[PDB]
Amino acid sequence: KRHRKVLRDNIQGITKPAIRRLARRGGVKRISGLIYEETRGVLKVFLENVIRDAVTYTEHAKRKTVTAMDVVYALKRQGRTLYGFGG
Amino acid sequence: VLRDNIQGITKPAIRRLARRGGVKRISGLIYEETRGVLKVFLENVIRDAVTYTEHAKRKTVTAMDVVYALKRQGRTLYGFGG
Amino acid sequence: KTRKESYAIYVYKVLKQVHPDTGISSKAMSIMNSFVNDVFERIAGEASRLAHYNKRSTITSREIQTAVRLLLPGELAKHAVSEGTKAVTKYTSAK
Amino acid sequence: KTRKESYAIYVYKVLKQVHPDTGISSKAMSIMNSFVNDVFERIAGEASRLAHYNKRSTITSREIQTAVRLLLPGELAKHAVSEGTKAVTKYTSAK
Amino acid sequence: AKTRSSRAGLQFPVGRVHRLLRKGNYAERVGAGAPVYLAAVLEYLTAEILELAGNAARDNKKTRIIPRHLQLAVRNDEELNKLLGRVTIAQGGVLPNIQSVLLPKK
Amino acid sequence: AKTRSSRAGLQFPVGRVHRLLRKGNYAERVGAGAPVYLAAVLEYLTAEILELAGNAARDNKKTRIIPRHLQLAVRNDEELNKLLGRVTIAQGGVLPNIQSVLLPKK
Amino acid sequence: PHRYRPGTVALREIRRYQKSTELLIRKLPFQRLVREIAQDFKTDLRFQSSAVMALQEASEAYLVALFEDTNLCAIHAKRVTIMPKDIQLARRIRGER
Amino acid sequence: PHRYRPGTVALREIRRYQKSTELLIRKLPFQRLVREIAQDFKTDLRFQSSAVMALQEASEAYLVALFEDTNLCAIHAKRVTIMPKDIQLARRIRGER
DNA sequence: ATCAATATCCACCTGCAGATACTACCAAAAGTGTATTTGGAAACTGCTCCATCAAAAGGCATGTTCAGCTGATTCAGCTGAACATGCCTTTTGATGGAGCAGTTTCCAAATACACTTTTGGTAGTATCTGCAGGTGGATATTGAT
DNA sequence: ATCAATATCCACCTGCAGATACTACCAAAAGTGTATTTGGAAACTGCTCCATCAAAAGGCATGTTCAGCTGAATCAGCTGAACATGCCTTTTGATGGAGCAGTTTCCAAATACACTTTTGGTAGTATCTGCAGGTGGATATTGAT
Ligand SMILES: [Mn+2]
Ligand SMILES: [Mn+2]
Ligand SMILES: [Mn+2]
Ligand SMILES: [Mn+2]
Ligand SMILES: [Mn+2]
Ligand SMILES: [Mn+2]
Ligand SMILES: [Mn+2]
Ligand SMILES: [Mn+2]
Ligand SMILES: [Mn+2]
Ligand SMILES: [Mn+2]
Ligand SMILES: [Mn+2]
Repeated sequence: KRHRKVLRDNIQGITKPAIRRLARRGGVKRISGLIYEETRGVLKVFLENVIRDAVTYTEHAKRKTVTAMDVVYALKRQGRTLYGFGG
Repeated sequence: VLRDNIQGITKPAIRRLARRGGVKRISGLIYEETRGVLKVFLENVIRDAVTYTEHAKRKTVTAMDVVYALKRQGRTLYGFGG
Repeated sequence: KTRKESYAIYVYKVLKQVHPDTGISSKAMSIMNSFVNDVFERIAGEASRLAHYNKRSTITSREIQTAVRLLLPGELAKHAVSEGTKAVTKYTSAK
Repeated sequence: KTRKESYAIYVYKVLKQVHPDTGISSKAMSIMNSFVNDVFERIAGEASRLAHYNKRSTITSREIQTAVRLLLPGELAKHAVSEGTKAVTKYTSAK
Repeated sequence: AKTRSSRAGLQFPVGRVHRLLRKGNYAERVGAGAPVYLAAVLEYLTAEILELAGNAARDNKKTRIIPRHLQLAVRNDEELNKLLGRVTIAQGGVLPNIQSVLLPKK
Repeated sequence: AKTRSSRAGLQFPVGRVHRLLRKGNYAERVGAGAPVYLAAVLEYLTAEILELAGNAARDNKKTRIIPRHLQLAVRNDEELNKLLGRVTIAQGGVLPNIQSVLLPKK
Repeated sequence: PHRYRPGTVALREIRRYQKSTELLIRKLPFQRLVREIAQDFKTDLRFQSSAVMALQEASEAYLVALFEDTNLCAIHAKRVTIMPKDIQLARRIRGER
Repeated sequence: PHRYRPGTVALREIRRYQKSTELLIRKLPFQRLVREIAQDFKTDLRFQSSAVMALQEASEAYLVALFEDTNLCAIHAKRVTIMPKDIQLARRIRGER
């Protein structure tokens, strides 16, 4: 394998309008300027916790590939059970 | 002088509880709201303990019955067995 | 090319009984399958614990029933228990 | 009569290694025994699911280890993993 | 030779459920009446949700049940809602609900 | 005859832990390592809480650990607190904590 | 004649009850209520004494913690007096409502 | 030239988004974020595309639910604008912090 | 400010409820040694689906304008906090007896085990159908006036 | 209240993805039928420990008064919504290949007895001590002037 692009500051790919859209589904009418950075902050903690557990199942199974099942069990562990992905 | 059982959970008793939760000032309507919340807490826990009791074919609710009820309500208690 | 069981055909049968003219999308069927597996695991778990708490090495229809009463709220428990008793009774007399 | 097992004596043993002049009251010990039971069940519980997910018949030290990593927070995991790796070694390298 | 399912008059696979109780490591012994009761509860429950989800699909002039119809079915029913209080249904979205004070005029 | 606790260098009973794993329905089979490993982990955490609960007893001018000291030990430690996040310690009480805005205006 | 200002004793109390661990509901009135609630589920029940102890400990732990969240909601609305809408909010957010 | 008043389009969007079930974050950006984070735990991983989707469905369900709670904290403060102190309070009460 | 009321801190004292030391005991672990079975690593490799890229297709980033929300300020009136104490509920401790828990017994239903039949899953392949997404065009909705 | 912009509604209309339709095969279910073991229900009862209650104890119900907190009202300032505008980044459909996962082979490891030694739990009896309360007096905190 020759070269693999460096991943940095992808949290900003979670754009202002995307966050605003999620607020809308959650019933929100007005949004302070600082919500967008807080929300990114919160999303990153959430993802780190689910990914850490999922990656842990992956390594345990001795795979290089994170499966939907790995994610579904991670979710179940944290009391955020998800239906519709084999789990 | 008769009196409802839930009312035996008195104002100064509710006042102490709030106090341990660090509360300075208390509206008069909180006492009835607290009694309601306690009633719902206890109903859910006892419903389950009792269910455990019946299963075991006993007429006495055991500390364990309650301990197991609490565990499944996501409110695990340490100090009473198991 | 290993076999992967689901509850789909069973779910679909039941769908036909209640709404003869309605179909189910596969994503919706995926969710239903997840639902059946979820509830199974939760009841069996309650049963498992229950038996251990009473020093029993056997899970019987009587442990499943308490688990059902422990797990389901109010009105679904009432009905689940009926449906459960009825099936076991009908099964008991049918051999 | 019927024997009632507890972790009390082994909790007391560990207390003396760590605070040799410090005592423990009953209620305190009772809580500690709950703690040791709680953590056993959570670690054995998760180890159990790990084996099942991976289509395995056996809970080995590898399952306990991953279980520890799923259950304990950061710095608690690390020390626990090492304490337990140390004990498996010490138990292997001994006639 | 009648299936144990028909002996109990069920669509849900008794044999299958019996098997999964063994392979699942729940206790040393599984009684023959346990998978019968379980297959029933499982069937009752899925009929309850499919009945409701069907209605939602009709209330939307659709012929096919999709995840949105399950979501509506579960969240509009007090008891399914609680039973699945900690479950996410992929692609179900949420219930229309706008807080009072967010609405215009008076 | 030398015990497995001694072989492992542990106070906690490898024998008992082994037995509890088979009789607990966690798997069809249990490896020889697993009870050693788990026993060690349990001893470890017992030591960590006791370390801290001892200190809390000393701070308060006392020699016997009571539940108050275990409580103070745990909720003052970021990590033990998280692990015991959904646990109540009977006779624990709470941390001394008052919201600043409640304090008298100096 | 002597008179402490409003809240002065309140603070004095917060401090006292946070130092200590005793149950703050009287046992017998608590016990009766436990029995009354249980009587709806099964008749002629008796109760292990520690069974009631357990329930008391758990209930008080629960109420003290909800008073903490309640108090936070009060302070979010820039008040210092807790009110039913604060308990309501805390429970709704905890997923109990 | 025509102008809707501040708040009007917003309610139109609430109704619009509460009616639909599609994912609201762009797929690719979300996937890169998952890989950047996963990479920091363990190099040289791969993802089943349905893994990434499962994470996206769970994350968006989590944030929408959090925004609802956040919405309730703002209204309790007698505002209609959600702020970071609202998200913080909702997360504290839920016991995430 | 100083001053008086009253809470709070600390040092010391001591009875006793609950910790601890010791012996006897046994059933039940726990461990040792011998005979057997198997779960799963390893070593090979079919073959799905992951990373990757190129072109197509549509949402994001940005700045300007100002509507109306938030936070600051003031204030009056309503509400809970503080207040002493003897009535009456709860706490304590003493005593019959309900039922939990110990033991024994015996059989309905459990496991095991061997051949028999049935079936749910998939695989190759084929035609059918519910609705997404497009369209225009008759019915709201909003905000200026 | 009326008018004009622009969002919204809905019922009707072709492409088509995904749904439903068979045909065959089949490996693993699932069943059937003895042979063999046992979990725990049943029934009897010993002895804790629970409900009851008497006398002893100590917290709460009570009505008054007013400090300060809440909620109402006003308002200047500026933050955030709407919208136009310019164009980058995602979405989508097509393709060699990495690693998942399917099949087979075999031994290190686990189970399974059986038989031997030990230990942890209980219980009797005795002994022991850390510290909850108690007292006394100094000092700090709070509130009145
Ligand atoms: Mn990185
Ligand atoms: Mn094998
Ligand atoms: Mn520009
Ligand atoms: Mn005034
Ligand atoms: Mn009797
Ligand atoms: Mn078939
Ligand atoms: Mn359409
Ligand atoms: Mn037997
Ligand atoms: Mn390869
Ligand atoms: Mn010994
Ligand atoms: Mn003292």
